[PDB]
Amino acid sequence: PFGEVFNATKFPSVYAWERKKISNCVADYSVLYNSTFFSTFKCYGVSATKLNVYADSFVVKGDDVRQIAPGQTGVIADYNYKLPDDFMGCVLAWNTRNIDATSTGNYNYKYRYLRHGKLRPFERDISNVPFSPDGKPCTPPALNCYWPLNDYGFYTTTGIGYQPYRVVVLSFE
Amino acid sequence: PFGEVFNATKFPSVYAWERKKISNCVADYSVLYNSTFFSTFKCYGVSATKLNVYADSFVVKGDDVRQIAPGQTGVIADYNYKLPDDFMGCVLAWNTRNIDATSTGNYNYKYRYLRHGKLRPFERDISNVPFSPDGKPCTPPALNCYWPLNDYGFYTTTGIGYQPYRVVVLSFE
Amino acid sequence: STTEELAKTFLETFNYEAQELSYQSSVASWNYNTNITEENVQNMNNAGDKWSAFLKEQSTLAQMYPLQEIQNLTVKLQLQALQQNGSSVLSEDKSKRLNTILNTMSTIYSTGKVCNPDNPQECLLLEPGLNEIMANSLDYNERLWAWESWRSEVGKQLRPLYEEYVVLKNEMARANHYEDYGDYWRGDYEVNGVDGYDYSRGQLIEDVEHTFEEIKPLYEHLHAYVRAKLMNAYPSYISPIGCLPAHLLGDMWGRFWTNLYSLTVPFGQKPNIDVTDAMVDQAWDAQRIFKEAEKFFVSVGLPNMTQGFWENSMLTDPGNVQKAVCHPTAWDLGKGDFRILMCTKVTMDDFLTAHHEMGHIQYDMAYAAQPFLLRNGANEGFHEAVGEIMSLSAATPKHLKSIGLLSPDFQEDNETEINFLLKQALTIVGTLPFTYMLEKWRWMVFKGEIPKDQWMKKWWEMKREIVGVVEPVPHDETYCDPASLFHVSNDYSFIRYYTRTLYQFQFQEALCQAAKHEGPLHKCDISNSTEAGQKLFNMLRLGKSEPWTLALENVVGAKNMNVRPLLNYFEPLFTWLKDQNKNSFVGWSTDWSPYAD
Amino acid sequence: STTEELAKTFLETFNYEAQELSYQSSVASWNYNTNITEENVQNMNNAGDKWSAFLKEQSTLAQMYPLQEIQNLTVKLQLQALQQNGSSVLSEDKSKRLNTILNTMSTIYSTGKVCNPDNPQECLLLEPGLNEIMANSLDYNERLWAWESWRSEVGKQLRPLYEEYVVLKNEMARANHYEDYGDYWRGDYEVNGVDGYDYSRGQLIEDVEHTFEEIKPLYEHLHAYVRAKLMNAYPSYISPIGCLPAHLLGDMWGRFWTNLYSLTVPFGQKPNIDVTDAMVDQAWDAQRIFKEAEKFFVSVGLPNMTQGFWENSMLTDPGNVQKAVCHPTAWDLGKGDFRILMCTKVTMDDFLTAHHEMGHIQYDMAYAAQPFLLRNGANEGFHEAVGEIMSLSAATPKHLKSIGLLSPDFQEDNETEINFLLKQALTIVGTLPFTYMLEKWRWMVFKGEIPKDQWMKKWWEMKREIVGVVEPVPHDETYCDPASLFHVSNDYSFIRYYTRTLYQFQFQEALCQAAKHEGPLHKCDISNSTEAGQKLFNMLRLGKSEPWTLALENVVGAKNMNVRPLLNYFEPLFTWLKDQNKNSFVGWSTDWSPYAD
Ligand SMILES: CC(=O)N[C@@H]1[C@@H](O)[C@H](O)[C@@H](CO)O[C@@H]1O
Ligand SMILES: CC(=O)N[C@@H]1[C@@H](O)[C@H](O)[C@@H](CO)O[C@@H]1O
Ligand SMILES: CC(=O)N[C@@H]1[C@@H](O)[C@H](O)[C@@H](CO)O[C@@H]1O
Ligand SMILES: CC(=O)N[C@@H]1[C@@H](O)[C@H](O)[C@@H](CO)O[C@@H]1O
Ligand SMILES: CC(=O)N[C@@H]1[C@@H](O)[C@H](O)[C@@H](CO)O[C@@H]1O
Ligand SMILES: CC(=O)N[C@@H]1[C@@H](O)[C@H](O)[C@@H](CO)O[C@H]1O
Ligand SMILES: [Cl-]
Ligand SMILES: [Cl-]
Ligand SMILES: [Zn+2]
Ligand SMILES: [Zn+2]
Repeated sequence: PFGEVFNATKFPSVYAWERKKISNCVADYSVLYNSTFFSTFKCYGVSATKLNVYADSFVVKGDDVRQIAPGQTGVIADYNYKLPDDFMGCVLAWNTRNIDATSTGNYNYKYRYLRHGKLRPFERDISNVPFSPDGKPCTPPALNCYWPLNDYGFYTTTGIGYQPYRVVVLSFE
Repeated sequence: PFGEVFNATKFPSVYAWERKKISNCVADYSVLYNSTFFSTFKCYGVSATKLNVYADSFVVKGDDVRQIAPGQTGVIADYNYKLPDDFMGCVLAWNTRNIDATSTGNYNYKYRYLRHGKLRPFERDISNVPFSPDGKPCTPPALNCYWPLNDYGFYTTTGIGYQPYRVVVLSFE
Repeated sequence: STTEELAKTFLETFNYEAQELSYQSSVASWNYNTNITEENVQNMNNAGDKWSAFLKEQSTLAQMYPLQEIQNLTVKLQLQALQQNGSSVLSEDKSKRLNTILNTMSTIYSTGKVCNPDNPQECLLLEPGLNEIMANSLDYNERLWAWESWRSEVGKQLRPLYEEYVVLKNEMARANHYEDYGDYWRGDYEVNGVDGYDYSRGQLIEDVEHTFEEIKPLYEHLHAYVRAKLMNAYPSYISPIGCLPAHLLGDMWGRFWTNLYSLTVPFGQKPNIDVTDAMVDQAWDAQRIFKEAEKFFVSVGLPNMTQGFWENSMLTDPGNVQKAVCHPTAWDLGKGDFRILMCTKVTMDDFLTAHHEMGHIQYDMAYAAQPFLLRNGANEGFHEAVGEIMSLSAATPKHLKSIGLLSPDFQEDNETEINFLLKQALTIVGTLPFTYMLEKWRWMVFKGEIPKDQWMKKWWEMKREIVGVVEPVPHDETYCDPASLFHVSNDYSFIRYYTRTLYQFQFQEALCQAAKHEGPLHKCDISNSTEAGQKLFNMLRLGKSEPWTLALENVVGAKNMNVRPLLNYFEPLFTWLKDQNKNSFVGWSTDWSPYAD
Repeated sequence: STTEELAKTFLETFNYEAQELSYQSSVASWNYNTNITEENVQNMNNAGDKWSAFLKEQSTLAQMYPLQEIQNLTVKLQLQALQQNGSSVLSEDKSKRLNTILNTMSTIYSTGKVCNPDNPQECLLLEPGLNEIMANSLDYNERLWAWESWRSEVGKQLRPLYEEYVVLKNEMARANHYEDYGDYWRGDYEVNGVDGYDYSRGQLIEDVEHTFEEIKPLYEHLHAYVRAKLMNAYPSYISPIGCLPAHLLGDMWGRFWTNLYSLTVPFGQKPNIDVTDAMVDQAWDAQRIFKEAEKFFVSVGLPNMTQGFWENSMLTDPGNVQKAVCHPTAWDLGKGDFRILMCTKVTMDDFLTAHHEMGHIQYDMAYAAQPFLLRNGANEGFHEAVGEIMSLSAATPKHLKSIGLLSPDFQEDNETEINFLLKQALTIVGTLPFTYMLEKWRWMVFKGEIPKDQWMKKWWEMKREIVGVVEPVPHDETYCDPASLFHVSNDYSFIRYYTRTLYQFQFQEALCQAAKHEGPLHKCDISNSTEAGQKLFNMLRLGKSEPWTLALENVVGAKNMNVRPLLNYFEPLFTWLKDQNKNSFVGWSTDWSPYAD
């Protein structure tokens, strides 16, 4: 039931990425291999078939797509979606300017840019609490209080690295 | 009667230069104008015509030719042949390597290299008397006594400045 | 968390918010310049207002972090940049009024017109009206008329406004702990903390004045030759030991001698370098002009233009029905969106213009990955300097050959080369004493060194002394001649034109050296030389990131502006000059004027 | 009449007579060295006897003039040079015998042949036969053969004669109030009475060695680097710590590593700096070389060669039927008769040599202006340095390009630079230890410090210690390896080649300063520099009329020889050699032997 994932009319914001569990099924993966539809198709495990899985959906910026690999400096890796060090399967990205961007600006896609400490692999931070770099409760418009969640702002006219990319991460156990 | 001076088979040594008197005669002079044969043609008078003379002949080496002119510093002008400071006509000279020089060495041409005082203009010293720098009659092989006439030695292979040059001095009155 | 930790988090929040407002600001501003509708001027203002209001709000907040509590250039530099206080340091009314002045000076120079006394039904603007006259007219009096009119109508109008402008602007700079507004402007060249790479504000004057002495000999000779030439076009109007009448110099001010070429050309017999007609012969469209420019830059190992550039750029004027502003520009909108707006005609000048403009884009692209606040040329003199470089290599007879534009049989005889070089000097050398002089006055006016009652008296004294140029009509303090030039009455520092001009030759020489070029520096072509690109990209990628001194040393290998490469370029012309002037007077009398008396 | 008075007249007389005799001697000497006929060896002897006798007859008469009573320095030096006792200071038998030793040694050397163990009919002379083998073979055994045959045949022959030559030449030395023949030769460099410009005999040893210490690090690396390379050429014949085997160094003795270029070239895919192939390909001839080198000296301001030079010089081998001595020589016969004797081959070394030789001639012309007795190089080393100055400029890729031996498009980078500096090093730097070591042995022998039963032992000890070279087979005292060199067995001081190479770069550093040269010293070509020409000529025309110390100071600003210039010239290569050498031993053990096996 993979088409129910790639081709889902809407995608999650990275910070609130979705995990869809797939078990008791058989897949060819041929539906994937052959396709210039995919800008990034990088596996971190193998390239065969066994007919047996987790599918993680979300949207990031072209330039962010690199952060969805083991290792990687961060911000999207650091605070949003972290892949594990060794352990892995595949990662699929693709350009969605025509769907997820407008000539006016599209700001529905959120990401988190502030947090006390990075995430653990596959951890998920859904909270939206005002932030101060030394703990302590916060009440904006105050100085040094900020909202940890930022809006992406995807426009047709931007460069490729600033265009929205629907990403799907496949995980194997 | 010029082609009897230049064109003379033989020419004398400087110290023993000859003078030919020229009176009652017409010379066109074109015999000298129309010539790239002459390596030196300096006139301290002019370069014109009246159809009207003394010709002095002698052989000197290339670099000695420059002393055959009013003023002039030493040895050929000093002890051999001196032109008067003002008073002048023309001085012609030409390279005679193939006539007065032999690839084996030609020493017939002499010059005076030691004299008890500079010559006045047009003077001529013919003596072969042994020289002493403080009076004193001489007898070789005694020390501080020298025979004052040296040979040139004109080889075919020397530099231009060491090659022999026939020179004829014309004077007008 | 310290002050430095609280600063990074503050800056980060800025960059992200700035990206959006600024992107919106730019796109709106672009759509305007490309689609002049009343709905668009409404939008450009909309987005420009938010983005400006935001900056103010942010700077005021940024001032709540002291920058000498930070041992970290990168962040220290960002925080400092955001600390553009503004005229917000002044009171409510000294800010509204100043902006009033700023706007009125602007609108006067832009709308100012003068009318033919012999035919008052025809009133001419600067562009294209008066400007056309100043470039092409051979009639001394017509020329005199335009010149005087402009300074006599719009000049006198700007006089009072400019006076108050100077007081109001000075207070601001004082309140920001600068000596004067001049000192404020010199600030752009300043560097604090790095050692040897440091540069003070005053060191600029020093380095300008020292470097300018080494220019006089060349200029004096250029001057002397053109004087002789002009004597022929206006016999009896000009003295062979005097200054050059200010209104005979090729344009409204004599900022450039370019249009004097027709009557100063050394070898009038020799034909074109102009490939204008060679380009048409092959039905070349804009697509080819830029693809070529692009091919030029790829040749030195730099990247293709972005797909978005080809998709979103405006390469040709739509004419009427959707009209646009047509001045050639390179746009850096943000979000990796680069584009050029240029009403491409098919001339050689435009082919070359593309190479300048696309230099900018290449620069802008290189420094994209830098922090938002740090994306810009190393100083005000850098962007254009990179621009001119590209124009220089493209125009070499070697390069036009390579492209398949110059006839491969055309050889470089001693005459076509002096011709061209003179054309170069008429613009490049000609403008340097004028530019120095202009700021010299400006700077001194802001220090108080030139009193109100001697503004014009001191201007013309300096135009005579420094520039070799004289007023054809005398001017009392009712005038304000300097402000009759765009940059003055529109509040832009003018020294960038000098410092750049030298930078660009420093760049060239060092880039050509990197590129093993054999002949005179002026025939150079960095095309196909990747190691040049690398030497250039090394500073191109820096942006405003590290001090311009290091940025320069990256490309040239020296920490300062050196005039020596500039001379080198014009060395074969300088010799010709010295000899052409064998029996001409070289220098001028500050005393002779054309109105005399 | 006084004294200084009576002296002049005598000199004048000596002069005019000397010229005549000395010309007849040379023109004799020449006709022999270009036509070895029976009647010519006769004549060459004759005039040369009538000339030496003359000087002897005049030397005695010179002594009759109390020089330390004369106040004109010009005449005193002339008088002083004429006061020379020479070798006639020995007895009757000890003079004919010495002259017989000298002659026999000369003839054993020039007539030596080796014949193949596998061919009693093929025999090879040193030139060309053996020499070709040494310059070109890649065969260990062939080279071993040639090297050893030579020292076994000619070398052993010479041994007895050399021993008796030592004794007789020492006897003459001491009779002329000198420590030994070593000290005698060291005399050339001596200056007495000038203050701050004096130089003592034993001061040269001090200086050569002081200065040689500084050359060690550079030579050491060069060595290391060439050792590695020779290991690839001769797999398994060389220890990575051993001295280089003496039959592998490119010529018969390892005087020059020049022929090791092809197997040591740093970056062999680069366009060759050895323009030999270029020259052959363009079908250059001897005429072209010399006519080309003449053009070089004209370009700096010096005269052409003389009509006589072209008519009379021997620039090629006549072949067989008319046989000559091919040793390149620069002849100054007298009476402005200059020529070069050279059997020019179309190679790069000959191209360079032509310049060197013509360098000598140009020096000789320059000081033709001098009193007969003063017509020479400032010291034995000045002439050789002058030769090499030229050779320095002509070998630059810059200059090869200019003559068209390198493509006009040839582009200089750091790899071509290293290739060039390496090739230069192989010749220039690599001769230094060889030369220094050759002389020291001789010096020590003359001083008595070395006994007959240790002659070869100490040579080979010093070859190992100082030069890092080892005999491929062991050599008992039947051998006399030094005598296998032309200079040893033909009685010529060697240290000149050492001093020469210092002065060389000293001169060049000053000359390129004059030519307003930009970058590093190794990139300087003085061509077209009338300024540089002028400087050189100014010290050229002085001849021997000045102490070399002052003469040198007037060119370069230094009382003594200085190694700094050489070191700067090679720096880029030194730095590169250090890094190239990071994976190998730098230095050597004196204990490894190719025969201890
Ligand atoms: C005999 C001698 O050597 N005299 C020279 C003389 O030839 C020369 O003209 C003069 C120029 O200064 O110097 C000397 O006096
Ligand atoms: C330690 C240092 O000097 N460099 C860092 C730099 O890596 C980083 O980009 C910046 C954060 O904005 O902080 C510091 O400047
Ligand atoms: C003027 C004077 O007394 N000097 C002369 C000098 O000119 C001459 O060339 C030299 C040669 O004997 O002797 C003296 O040095
Ligand atoms: C003046 C000079 O010294 N150079 C000449 C040059 O003029 C001449 O064209 C050439 C041909 O024989 O010979 C010499 O190089
Ligand atoms: C060594 C060198 O660079 N020679 C150049 C030569 O190449 C050039 O063509 C000539 C003409 O101006 O002048 C110079 O002598
Ligand atoms: C704290 C910070 O923002 N610094 C980053 C850091 O993520 C990175 O590891 C380092 C590379 O040296 O420098 C900056 O790009
Ligand atoms: Cl003005
Ligand atoms: Cl040996
Ligand atoms: Zn521009
Ligand atoms: Zn030599």
